[PDB]
Amino acid sequence: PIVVHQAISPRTLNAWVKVVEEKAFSPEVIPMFSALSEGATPQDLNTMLNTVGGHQAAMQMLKETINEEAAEWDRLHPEPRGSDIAGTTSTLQEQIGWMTHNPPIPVGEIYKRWIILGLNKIVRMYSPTSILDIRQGPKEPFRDYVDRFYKTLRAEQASQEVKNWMTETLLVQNANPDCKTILKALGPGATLEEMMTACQGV
Amino acid sequence: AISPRTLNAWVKVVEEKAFSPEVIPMFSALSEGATPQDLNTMLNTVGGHQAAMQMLKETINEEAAEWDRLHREPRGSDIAGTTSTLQEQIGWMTHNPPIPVGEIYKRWIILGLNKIVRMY
Amino acid sequence: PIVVHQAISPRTLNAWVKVVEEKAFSPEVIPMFSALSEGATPQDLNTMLNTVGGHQAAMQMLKETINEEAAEWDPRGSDIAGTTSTLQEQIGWMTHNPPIPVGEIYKRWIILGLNKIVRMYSPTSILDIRQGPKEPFRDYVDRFYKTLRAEQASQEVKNWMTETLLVQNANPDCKTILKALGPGATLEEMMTACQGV
Amino acid sequence: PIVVHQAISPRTLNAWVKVVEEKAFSPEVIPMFSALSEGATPQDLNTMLNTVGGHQAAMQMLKETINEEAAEWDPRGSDIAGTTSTLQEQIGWMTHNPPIPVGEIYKRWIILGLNKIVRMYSPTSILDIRQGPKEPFRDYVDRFYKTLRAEQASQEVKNWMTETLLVQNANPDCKTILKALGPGATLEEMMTACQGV
Amino acid sequence: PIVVHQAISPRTLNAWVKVVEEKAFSPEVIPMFSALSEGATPQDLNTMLNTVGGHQAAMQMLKETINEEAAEWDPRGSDIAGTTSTLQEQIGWMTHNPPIPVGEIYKRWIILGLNKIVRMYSPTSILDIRQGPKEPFRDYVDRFYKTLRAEQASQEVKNWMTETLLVQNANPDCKTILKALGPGATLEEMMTACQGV
Amino acid sequence: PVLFPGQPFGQPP
Amino acid sequence: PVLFPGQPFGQPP
Repeated sequence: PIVVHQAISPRTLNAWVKVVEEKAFSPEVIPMFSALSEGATPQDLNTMLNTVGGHQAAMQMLKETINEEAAEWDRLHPEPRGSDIAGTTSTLQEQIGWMTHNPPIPVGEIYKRWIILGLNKIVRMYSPTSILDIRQGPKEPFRDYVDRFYKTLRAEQASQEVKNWMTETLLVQNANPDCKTILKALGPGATLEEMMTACQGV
Repeated sequence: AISPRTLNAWVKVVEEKAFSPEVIPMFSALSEGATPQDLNTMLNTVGGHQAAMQMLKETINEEAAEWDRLHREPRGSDIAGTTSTLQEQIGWMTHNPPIPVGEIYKRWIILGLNKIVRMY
Repeated sequence: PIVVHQAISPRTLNAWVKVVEEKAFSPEVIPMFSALSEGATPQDLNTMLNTVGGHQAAMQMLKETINEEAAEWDPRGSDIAGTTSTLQEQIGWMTHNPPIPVGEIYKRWIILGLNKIVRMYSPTSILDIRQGPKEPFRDYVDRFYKTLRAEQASQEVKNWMTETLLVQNANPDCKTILKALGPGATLEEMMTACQGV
Repeated sequence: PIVVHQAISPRTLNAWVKVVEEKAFSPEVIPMFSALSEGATPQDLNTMLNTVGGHQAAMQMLKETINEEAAEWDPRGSDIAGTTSTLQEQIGWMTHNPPIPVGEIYKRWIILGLNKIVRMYSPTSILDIRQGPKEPFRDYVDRFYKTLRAEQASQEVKNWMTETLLVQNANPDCKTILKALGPGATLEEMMTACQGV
Repeated sequence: PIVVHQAISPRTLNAWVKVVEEKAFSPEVIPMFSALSEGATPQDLNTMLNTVGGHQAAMQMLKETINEEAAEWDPRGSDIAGTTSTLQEQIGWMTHNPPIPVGEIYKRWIILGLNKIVRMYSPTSILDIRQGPKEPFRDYVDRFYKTLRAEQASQEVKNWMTETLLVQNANPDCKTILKALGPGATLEEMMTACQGV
Repeated sequence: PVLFPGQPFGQPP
Repeated sequence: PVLFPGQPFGQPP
């Protein structure tokens, strides 16, 4: 919080702690974190991150990724350095000045980008199953299976085109035999609503 | 930015009250004067019920395409904010006459949510 | 060919003979003969037909079919056929501005006969083609269209065959998908709708 | 070809017809047609396409696909396609300094259609390719890459198929070695690591 | 070829494509490609290599292998490879007294890559070749020498393979005769000594 | 095509 | 090596 530095709310800290403690590491943690880190100094990021009680193993993986990114930054620049971004060797006043100067260098933004980059890997590791193993049960209602598949897809990591192809084909190719005929009959241009409402009775 | 309490409440409504016609006006209650970034942040936070979120995404896509065909001047994808800056949206909300990108985004999302309810 | 007449290269006739003696007049003879004799003077085509003489029955149907078109033509019929005209005469008809195509017309007549021959040696009539219980649909069509290309009915009748008869004789598991696809569905849609079944 | 136009040698068309009538439009048709028609004037390519007319369904998909590129072109579309232009005109476009390639462009359009045709006759979708319990891994890839060369998705999607999907569908005995090799492993490493298993 | 550059005859490329699409890079590809491209200008060889592009993995190993020899060469490397030089330039290098062989050198580089490719697609390593209990010895060697021609180790190592390893893996009934024949026995003696067993 | 399937809302291209 | 294992985030060297 920059106004001069402003102390983070104990309410915000408690909310983030509870989110990490209860929500396992389901994907919605990534935006929720981004929700609570608007204009936050790297020192504030460290204060937010350290407070996590459990899941300490996963946090360590995060630490590793930071180093790598920091190394890459230290490779780019022969002026804050890689360790300066993490706040391990920067004062609060210096950090405030860096993103209060005109033009401001987005130290907070780049740190948050690094942390998000790590959290993506964390989520992928904690993801239960790969996108390819999602198959519909013979009696499973179609809506639940579609939602399960889409959650899993949101978990997995690939570029945009791979996701587009996955959505276009894999869902149909893995449905239960009863809805398979209806889906293949519907065509390639059917929207999701039509597909779900067609098998709604089943 | 929205308070964590307000954001948390919207999460609870989706999680607890499941999906019902009461949700849509409720979403309007917590979205008063919300920038497109705020709408995106509030939407992404929904953990469960991802299929309905996909349907809402498809509806947003169709509405944006229709707007783009119908017509810096906002484009079809400019409305959702996925191709815009916070500064540009702040200027549009602040420039006279204001051009309510938030209003049209809210209308599209409300229509999608009505469709979702009609599904259930 | 013409470059002055040019005799057919020796290996070419070998390819043509290899078609007759081994393909058993399968429905694919017509394209191959339509290629190996491209741009051939009418005397040349008689050279190729001497290799059909090995089958007494098969050669006969050509002699009648040419003769019908020979009299129906009335260069006379016995001249375009090369029975009476000479090599130089044929070139003059072809090497003309505008040309009078003798070789192409002769090639038109033969294919009529070869079409008649194929129908005779055709193994089964179209109405007996039934899909196997486990036969992939991709192979079934290829078997079907081969027979249909042989049966050689009019144009309109073929369309009815490939729009209703094909679906009718499919196996019950595939028949459900094809019928559910709707009438008038194109060939591309039907195969994709039954890709892996 | 051009040397003045030169007609295609008679045996060449025989080779092209032998490809269509026997390979059942297997994914290897595209290279062969890309060779037998090298340096061919646009009128010549129409001569080869007349041998595709044996399949009523297959020929149709070419007529549409050419027409789309014909109008999208707007020598006009019906001229480069040889529907209206004459033989001498085509040579003049090709025999120019710098040349305007008509024959190559025509060949570019056809391959688009033939790609569409192959996808239709493709036997199975990629997602159904599973390794046999005793099938050697050296043969399994060759079967796989044939299907992938047919499915014809974008470039990026293919890379994901050959980096994860290939490993995923392998048999359990080989899946252990391949997974243990690590992500991003090249094709050469994977085969050697499973040479005799 | 050169006669003034002469383009490769259309049917020739058809033969080359028939080798790639059907032989599965068996150890006999190297001789055939060494023949169909005899006396070919460096631009021509690129025309043939475009037919290897059907296999994304296989084509890549050629691109690296040529590049290594291209830089190691430093007509520059990108000129002899035909990436930058033009058709007329290549002829001038070849049509020289004394000539500077560009086409042959290019052909030398490719075979190195194709050798690398063959080792990858090789079905089994040499050490797993075992004689059958009833397999005739005349067939066993032919199977063996095919694998050895693929494994592509140094020259000396091959000699040890064909003097001891071949005898070692023979079946017990034949192993007695071969061992009794004595060390250093030539290939001719071994086969005759086991003609009918 | 403002939002492709799978991508988060507001995800820049 | 900006962050060492076991050390807290942002702990100075």
